[PDB]
Amino acid sequence: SMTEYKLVVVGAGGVGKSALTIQLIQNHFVDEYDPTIEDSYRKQVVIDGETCLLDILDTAGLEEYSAMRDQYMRTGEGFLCVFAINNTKSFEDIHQYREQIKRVKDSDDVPMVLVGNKCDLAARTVESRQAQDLARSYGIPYIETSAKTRQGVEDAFYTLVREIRQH
Amino acid sequence: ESLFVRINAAHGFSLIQVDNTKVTMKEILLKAVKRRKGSGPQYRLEKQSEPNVAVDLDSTLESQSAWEFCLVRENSSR
Ligand SMILES: Nc1nc2c(ncn2[C@@H]2O[C@H](COP(=O)(O)OP(=O)(O)NP(=O)(O)O)[C@@H](O)[C@H]2O)c(=O)[nH]1
Ligand SMILES: [Mg+2]
Repeated sequence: SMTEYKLVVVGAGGVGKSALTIQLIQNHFVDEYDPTIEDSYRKQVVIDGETCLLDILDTAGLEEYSAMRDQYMRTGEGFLCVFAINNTKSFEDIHQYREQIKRVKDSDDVPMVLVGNKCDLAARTVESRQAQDLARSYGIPYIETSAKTRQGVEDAFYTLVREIRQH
Repeated sequence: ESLFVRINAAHGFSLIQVDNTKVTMKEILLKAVKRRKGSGPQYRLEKQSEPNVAVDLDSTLESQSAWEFCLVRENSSR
């Protein structure tokens, strides 16, 4: 009945895409690592006083499933591009996701948020200023999250919905 | 790419990795429930092409001749 938003969570293996999604959907932290092939979760939420349906697609970071990107990139209406603050390679990998979204959408115009996850951990190897500068180079917001503490989780997903609403 | 089955549930779908087709339907159900529901409501699996019939959870994936199933609460319908 209501408006549905197809949000897609992308990023390298192990950065916490599934944990972020389950913390949003079920208010629960998944401690174990079970690598994703693909999973979707639908939930009714209120954002800025307006009810809507989130359809969140949790995608594979493992390169063996990279062929599926084309499909979900075409129909995704907003993207969380997730890296982990203790994993510099996951930060380097962000650009590859953006470029594939460009090949199938013919632009990067799509709403996107750069998400630096695992900010509850003490040891960081991606500098905050480096992530802020990357997001600025893309013209998108940067949000620091922890799927463990729920810090920033609603802000990350709700920012996408706000950006879609304001097109 | 590993083999996997598609499980359609009340609030989305899950792709469940399987090592081979000798896995039982019970194992697949348990994995699908744990991921989508977490930690007693009971569930069945149905072949996509055969609504309202529970698959035998003791049978193998290979015996189903199907790669897509619906996860349904036992007191409900797809
Ligand atoms: N401390 C901490 N651990 C986290 C956080 N998010 C995820 N993790 C942990 O990191 C591991 C990988 O998380 P998961 O969400 O499965 O990663 P993924 O990005 O979905 N991996 P894949 O692409 O293979 O599906 C898990 O052990 C999970 O508990 C976080 O914010 N903080
Ligand atoms: Mg995952």
